[PDB]
Amino acid sequence: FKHRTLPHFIKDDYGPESRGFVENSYLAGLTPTEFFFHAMGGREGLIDTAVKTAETG
Amino acid sequence: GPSSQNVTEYVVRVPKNTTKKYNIMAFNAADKVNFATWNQARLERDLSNKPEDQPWLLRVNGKSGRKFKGIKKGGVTENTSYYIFTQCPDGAFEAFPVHNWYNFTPLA
Amino acid sequence: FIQMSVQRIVEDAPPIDLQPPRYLLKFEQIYLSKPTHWERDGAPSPMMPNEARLRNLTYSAPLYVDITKTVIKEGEEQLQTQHQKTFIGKIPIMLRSTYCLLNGLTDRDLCELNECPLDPGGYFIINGSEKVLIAQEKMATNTVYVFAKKDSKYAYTGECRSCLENSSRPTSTIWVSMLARGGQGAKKSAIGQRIVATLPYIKQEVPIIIVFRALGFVSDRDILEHIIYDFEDPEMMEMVKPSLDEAFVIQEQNVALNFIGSRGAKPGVTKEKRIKYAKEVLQKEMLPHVGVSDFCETKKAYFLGYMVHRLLLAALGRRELDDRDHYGNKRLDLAGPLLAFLFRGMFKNLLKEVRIYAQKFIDRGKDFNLELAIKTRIISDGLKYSLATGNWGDQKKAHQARAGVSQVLNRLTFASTLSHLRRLNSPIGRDGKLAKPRQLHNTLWGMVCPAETPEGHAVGLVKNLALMAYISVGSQPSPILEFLEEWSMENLEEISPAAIADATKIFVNGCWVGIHKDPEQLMNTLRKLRRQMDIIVSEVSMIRDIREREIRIYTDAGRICRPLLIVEKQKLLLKKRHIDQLKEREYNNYSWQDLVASGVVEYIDTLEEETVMLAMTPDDLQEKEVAYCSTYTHCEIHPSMILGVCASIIPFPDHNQSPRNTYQSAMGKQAMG
Amino acid sequence: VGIRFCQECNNMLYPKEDKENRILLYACRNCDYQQEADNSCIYVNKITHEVDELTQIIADVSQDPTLPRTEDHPCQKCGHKEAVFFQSHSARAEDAMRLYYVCTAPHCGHRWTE
Amino acid sequence: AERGELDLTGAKQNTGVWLVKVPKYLSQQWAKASGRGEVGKLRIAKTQGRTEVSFTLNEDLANEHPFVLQSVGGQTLTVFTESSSDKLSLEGIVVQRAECRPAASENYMRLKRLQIEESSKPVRLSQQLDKVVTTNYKPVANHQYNIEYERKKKEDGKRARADKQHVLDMLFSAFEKHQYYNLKDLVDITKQPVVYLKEILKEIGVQNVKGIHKNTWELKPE
Amino acid sequence: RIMNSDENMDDDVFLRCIESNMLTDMTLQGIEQISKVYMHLPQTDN
Ligand SMILES: [Zn+2]
Ligand SMILES: [Zn+2]
Repeated sequence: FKHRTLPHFIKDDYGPESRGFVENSYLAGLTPTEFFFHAMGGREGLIDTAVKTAETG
Repeated sequence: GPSSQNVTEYVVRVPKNTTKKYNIMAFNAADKVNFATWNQARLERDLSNKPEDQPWLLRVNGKSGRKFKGIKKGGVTENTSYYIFTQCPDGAFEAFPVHNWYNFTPLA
Repeated sequence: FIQMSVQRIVEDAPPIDLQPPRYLLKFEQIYLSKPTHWERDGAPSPMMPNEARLRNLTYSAPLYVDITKTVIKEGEEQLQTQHQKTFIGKIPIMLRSTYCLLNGLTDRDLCELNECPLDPGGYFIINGSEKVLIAQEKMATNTVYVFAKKDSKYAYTGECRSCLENSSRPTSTIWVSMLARGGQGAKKSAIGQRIVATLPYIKQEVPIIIVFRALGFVSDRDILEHIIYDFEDPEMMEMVKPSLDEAFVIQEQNVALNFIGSRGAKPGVTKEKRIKYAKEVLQKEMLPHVGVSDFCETKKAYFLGYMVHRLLLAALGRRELDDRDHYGNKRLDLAGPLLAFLFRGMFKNLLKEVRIYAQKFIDRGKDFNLELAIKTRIISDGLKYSLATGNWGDQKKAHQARAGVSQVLNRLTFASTLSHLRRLNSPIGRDGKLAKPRQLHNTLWGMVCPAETPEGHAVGLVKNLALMAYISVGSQPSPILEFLEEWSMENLEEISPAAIADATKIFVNGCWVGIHKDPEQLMNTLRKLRRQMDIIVSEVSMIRDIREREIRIYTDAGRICRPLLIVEKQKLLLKKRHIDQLKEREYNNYSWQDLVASGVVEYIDTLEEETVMLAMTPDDLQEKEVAYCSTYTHCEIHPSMILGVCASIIPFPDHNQSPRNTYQSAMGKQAMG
Repeated sequence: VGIRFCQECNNMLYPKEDKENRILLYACRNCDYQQEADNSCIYVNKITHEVDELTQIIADVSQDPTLPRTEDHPCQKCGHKEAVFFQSHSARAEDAMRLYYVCTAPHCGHRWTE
Repeated sequence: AERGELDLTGAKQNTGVWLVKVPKYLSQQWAKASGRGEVGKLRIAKTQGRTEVSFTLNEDLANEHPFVLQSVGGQTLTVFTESSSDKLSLEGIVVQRAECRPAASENYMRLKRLQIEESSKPVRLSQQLDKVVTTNYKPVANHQYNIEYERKKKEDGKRARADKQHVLDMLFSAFEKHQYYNLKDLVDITKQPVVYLKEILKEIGVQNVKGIHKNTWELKPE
Repeated sequence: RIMNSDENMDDDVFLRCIESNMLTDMTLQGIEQISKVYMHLPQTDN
């Protein structure tokens, strides 16, 4: 967003929880805002593998 | 003063006919044209377009004493009609319809 | 598409006056009938959707029109005549619509025709098959975007794709560039970069001051007040100075029109044709969304000035560049805005061949007959072809069309059917290695499912939308404009360009339509009208950015919405009185619609979602304390509605690793049931 | 440092030099209207670009519901004890983590850095 | 006294006029000027800090409108006329502009609804038909064909050719006016067969391309 | 100032050209193409 990561924070928040630090464990479950950032990381990690095969072959 | 005390009431009429079409002849206020300097004027539709749509050509104080070109506005009664309100000797008001808007500008 | 978008196409079509005498033809009204099948011996009968599947039929409905014909020979009489309900063609029908045979039936009758009461509908039956249309993404139109191509001669660039209210087959686009600084030369090193423009339908680049003078405004005190709105700014005026130096020798209107008129699709041999040619291209192809009439050319000057005033702000570093993948700059093409685009190119093609049949038939001077002029196989086989095969074009145009639309419905399991009728598609290539159109963007919160996407070569190119996401359908900006003018909004013509520095430019649907001097009271007056639905419908978005000092309003189709809960000072507006009467919809006639019309929920677009402050849960974020914020404006219903259809059947999905949730959502689509 | 417009044809007045009294004359290139220069300087180029954005931020930003607020720093010109602060949000972001404030009292609009 | 001559009298008299913007619905009421042309009453009250002007409708015309004064600054205007005798006259210069607005008599929403009442019909909607209308009729002779047949029976080309020399009177006749004529122009005069007409044309003349195809015959220069 | 030997194409535009030419083609120090040079001492045996 503009000066935000999600519409649930106030502008120019640089704290740890507001920019991706997931402080729970997979046994205690994640909160929604952490679920979303986790999805982002997973998505980029998923695209790189799709590229690598064709390139190396 | 009166402009600060002149309470009054006057009748308004809107005649269904007129002996002449009424138009607006706008002028640049920054130019501050002295109308007194206008001894005479000529007024003709512009010849570049070689009638009712024609832009006006105004020649004041001779052919080159003063000259302006008037360009018609896009609309005049597209949502609201414009009226000319004139004071009569009986104090009553007379309203005249604005047929068209022409924009007049100075010409080197 | 079938109540409004088809009536407007035939109604807004040029008559075919043709010729001695001459003739008239114009179309008035369109009708439709229920889908019908013509038996082998010519006896009609309504076809039910089941026989269409068994006998490999097609589910379509016939189309009529009223035509009136007047002969004009000034033969002391104007003879007119009309032929009403003339056959034209056949249109496919989407199942369960308002024009299907299954509209508004009860389960006792749906089972009697051998139909499933749980079938959702929303697909076509074409030659037995079941086709579904995929919503295509598209860059938003009628707005200014500022990018920076770091490879070519340009140091900055602007864009504006314009289309005049669903009436043009193409969409004219215009750039406003600015040349690079490090131009190796001992001449322009001192003056600097020159603002250039690349108009459509011309070969060569054009300086901006030239195209400004072609609209009048030859003086340089009048040009530099459309582009710079306050003359106490020396830093900007210095930047526009080297733009005048090259357009200094050409200093009058007619020679300017010749300059741009010299390089077109046809170089003019004479002079008057160039001055004619340059007149309309600068009048009907430049910014058609502002106004296409030959009058009102002061508006095309202001907007072209705002387009340039915004390009300089991006060079002084006062405003950030626009984002390409920001999901507030995208629109979606559903079945409506897709079949209407395909119906224009086949109605013009039907009128282009009534002439060819009339002229060949009127030179011999015999007479005219129209029931034999209409080639009915144009519209019938035109739609049915492109839907059945997918390429979004024509039959002899199997090479110039966009492919991948209109694929076959998936009927493997019931949750693979629903996940097919709700699917987007970004039209970029399927093998490009650029990651930025594939990665997950922050603006997809609550409107596109974050976990559900296929692997392989199409990662992140097709996407499914979330559960409560709602796409708008469109409306006419007429009733808001008539309210704005009566709420103290100065038009553009009747104002002085010096009363523009401390005013908030008011846009509506992309068009600059005035200014205002007290915006904060206008805004919370526009809003409390929408909350209770008097003049403004609930799907318009109204943005106000305090810093750039303007106000935008949208009414078009393609924007994506989702409902939220309205919050006053620090308490929800949903009192208990709304719940104990909402658990009784069965015999009370109180439902979702009576909830929107009472001002407790509200649809929030993506653009509007940047001027809002959300709370994720009431009982926990709206308690007075040493608190994060205190000016919450909205609240979510349940944060579990950010997932798609195939990803909301996973138990405890917030305990798994992320790539795992992507696999199952692409794997529960092929489970037997 | 500013700009000069002709008084007859409303165009851009260029600077010129006359070899008689050693004074800067501003001339036009459509007509030849003339006048002398009062500051006798033409070009200036600021490369430091250390413009303090206290001259560019607007007073109505205190109507934004998405900005943080404070009870610590009160306003000086009016004594109100509630402010709203933010960052530069512009270019020149090399060492740009200052914190400009704006008073939130109606019709005060006082701005100040720290 | 000339058409392009403009009277400057008004201007030179410094004649002043007033300019007022009026809504169309009111203006539509005004096209129905009560009786001859009576239409109401303007009321003007000026106080120390408030000058109030308003107009009230004629009781007849009816079967408070406050004024908003507008600036004529930036553009000082004048009024010029065209008589029904097409004479041209400048009546005056505009000394005031104003707008008639509603006040405490209507809410914005239903006022917008009143505009909606003014144009309240729905533009060409697509209606729903019942069953299917007849499309194919049973006509015997197409109407267009019958009109052509009647015209043909009027004239038959199969004419006779006696006293053939007379054409030449008509052909030469035409040939003196223009040196050459397209075969089609000659046919427009002689209704006899072209082959036989070409023999008559070839007998007394020769055909030149004249340079742009177009079979064209001319009298021999001898 | 310019060398006055030239005064016995306008000198103002020439002076602006020279001003806009010297601040980019200065060549104070270093080699033309290398732009940024860092500095550190390693800890590895590499
Ligand atoms: Zn000048
Ligand atoms: Zn204060």
